[PDB]
Amino acid sequence: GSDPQVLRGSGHCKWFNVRMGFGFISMTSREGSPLENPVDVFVHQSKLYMEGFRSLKEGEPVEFTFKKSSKGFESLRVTGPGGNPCLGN
DNA sequence: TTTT
Repeated sequence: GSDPQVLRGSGHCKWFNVRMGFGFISMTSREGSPLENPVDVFVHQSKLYMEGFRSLKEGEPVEFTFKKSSKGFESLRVTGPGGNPCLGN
């Protein structure tokens, strides 16, 4: 019934490195409110909603769930706008 | 699997 640290956010891919299997999202809104200061959120390839090889393209818009982690923040599931598949490279 |  509860998972209180899990929040919803939106933004765009800051960078993504397919050799390393991760990148960052620049989060520009959370919990339905735009942010005065964008926040980087780590994104691992395993979290990307899409078929085939998983990546994010620099600048593509994303919606996601995330949670604070030991090293920063962590994306938990990442989609395009409206829950459609991410585009990637 | 935490910086670009």
